[PDB]
Amino acid sequence: FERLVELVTMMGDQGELPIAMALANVVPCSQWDELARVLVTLFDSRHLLYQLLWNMFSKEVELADSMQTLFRGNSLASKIMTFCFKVYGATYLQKLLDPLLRIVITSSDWQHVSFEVDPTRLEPSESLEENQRNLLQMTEKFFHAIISSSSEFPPQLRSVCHCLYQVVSQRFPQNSIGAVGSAMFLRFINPAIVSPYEAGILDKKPPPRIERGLKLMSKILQSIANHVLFTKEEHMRPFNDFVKSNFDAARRFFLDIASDFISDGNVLALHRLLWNNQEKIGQYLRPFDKMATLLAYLGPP
Amino acid sequence: MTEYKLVVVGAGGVGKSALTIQLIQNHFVDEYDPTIEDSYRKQVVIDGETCLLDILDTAGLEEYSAMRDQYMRTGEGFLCVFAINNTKSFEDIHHYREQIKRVKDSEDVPMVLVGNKCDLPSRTVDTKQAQDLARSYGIPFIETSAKTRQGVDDAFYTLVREIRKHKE
Amino acid sequence: SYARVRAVVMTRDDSSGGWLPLSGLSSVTVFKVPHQEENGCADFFIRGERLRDKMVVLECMLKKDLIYNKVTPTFHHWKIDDKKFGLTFQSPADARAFDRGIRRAIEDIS
Ligand SMILES: Nc1nc2c(ncn2[C@@H]2O[C@H](COP(=O)(O)OP(=O)(O)NP(=O)(O)O)[C@@H](O)[C@H]2O)c(=O)[nH]1
Ligand SMILES: [Mg+2]
Ligand SMILES: [Zn+2]
Repeated sequence: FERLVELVTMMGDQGELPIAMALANVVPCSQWDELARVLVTLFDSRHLLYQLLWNMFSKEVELADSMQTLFRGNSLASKIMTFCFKVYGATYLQKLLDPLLRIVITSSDWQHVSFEVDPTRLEPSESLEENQRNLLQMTEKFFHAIISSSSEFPPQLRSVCHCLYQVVSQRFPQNSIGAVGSAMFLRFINPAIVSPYEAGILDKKPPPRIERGLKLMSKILQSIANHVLFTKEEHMRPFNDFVKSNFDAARRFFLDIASDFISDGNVLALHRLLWNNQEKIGQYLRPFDKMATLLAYLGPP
Repeated sequence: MTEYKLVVVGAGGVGKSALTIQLIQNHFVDEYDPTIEDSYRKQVVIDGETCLLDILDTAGLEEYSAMRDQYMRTGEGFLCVFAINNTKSFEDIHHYREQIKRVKDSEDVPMVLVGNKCDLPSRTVDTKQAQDLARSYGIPFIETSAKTRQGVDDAFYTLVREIRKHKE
Repeated sequence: SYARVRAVVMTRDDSSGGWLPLSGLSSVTVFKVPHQEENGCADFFIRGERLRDKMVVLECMLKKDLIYNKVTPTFHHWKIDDKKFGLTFQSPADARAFDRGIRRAIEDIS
């Protein structure tokens, strides 16, 4: 059939992916959310995902100025990574955080469990000291549960982190594992922790006292993953001792993840992405005639 | 002292935290540490009134967009920040505006358009573009550079003034 | 570095049975690379590059739970994950100076 149009997976000699990379710099930024979905879905459907991740992650690490800026923005390469975490690890993240969130909402949120640790916002009836005790108690069991999920990590996600670990290592050999665990917590775990209902983990939004706690806990969990201390908010420094003692426990989990099975796409009319950007994929530079002849037959809807 | 709840929104990497830190701590943060949600407080005198500035530093990462409903619901004025070297962030302000109006259920919500990183030689959004967009919104426009601390106070001192006019 | 000896690196072929050189004598070291600040937490490694061609034939990451089997003088081996690695030394004094660096590198892991 016309399925040769889906042969965007063509790989050039001594390199790879000419059509996708050209389409990467041409497609407008507003569609990069949709673009990261169509490439991952197609390539994984043809058992070529690793070559897709190898090309996109390489372009991001060659273009970055410092290692501290890698995959911390909303670039196309960063959206492709977040989409892979979402589609291969949502089941993993759901069943890992659901029992913990059910323990905080039900059986904990009654005796005025409060995680308010900003003294400027502390209610007079509450105590800062016991509130800090609740934040670390909740943060510890959440952190321990993530480090202890090494065996239950999906293999597809384990390959994405290994690919990300190898791509960064070819320009930042020292502590290249840091960018893996940082982006993993920043763009996959913590967004679901802050907004469990929006992530589909919970049925309804947690009570307000718990939403404030999950927000502060994700800030503590992000500092642990970043291997950095709190230095901006003064009311977060009391947690630096807890954060510093959990630095290397996160790396052992990250090193485990970065070392060492889906359906097809649904009714993907890829022409729309292909034809509504058909002017400047040819200017940008050989094979465009082969697809230009393809859609000379197949008319754009 | 009357409290003014300021909220800083904008795309990721435009300088929301470097502008906020230059206001609070008066030093330029050279690192790139993406924020989930930060909070600060500062006492200042504007037009002769001593007041407290409650400041929220929000997340520019679109993964944390589910939090926007809460701080748009509690904030009084919003500092709309875009980098003058990123067209995408310049157009991203529209989607922050429309959600603020939708949550406030009002078309007159006090806010200020801020074009950060003016110290850079490679401008992508020139002054006339942002000035025309600001007139379209009906809000002021301030050019800032959190590196050299240009217009940092002016940007925050303009937003409260918009809040004052809205309260009268 | 915590140690720097000249020894040949051995691997264990389960079919072959026993340890064989992994083939060239190499210079083997144990060292730390710090997380962030130099005088702070770090990762510890064993690295051996052949003098034949200055290229790595073994790189291992040390653990707190690492088992270091000192079977004979001038022969030690260990197990990391699925593979088994070991070295034979040119002198027992070299086998001791290298064992001193592995013992102290584990004590600093934290
Ligand atoms: N040259 C220059 N760099 C700036 C300026 N403002 C911010 N930056 C740089 O922009 C990067 C990100 O700044 P940051 O304040 O973290 O941005 P953000 O808007 O908070 N991002 P996020 O939404 O994720 O929190 C850092 O490298 C910082 O040094 C500026 O005025 N000039
Ligand atoms: Mg920030
Ligand atoms: Zn460390």
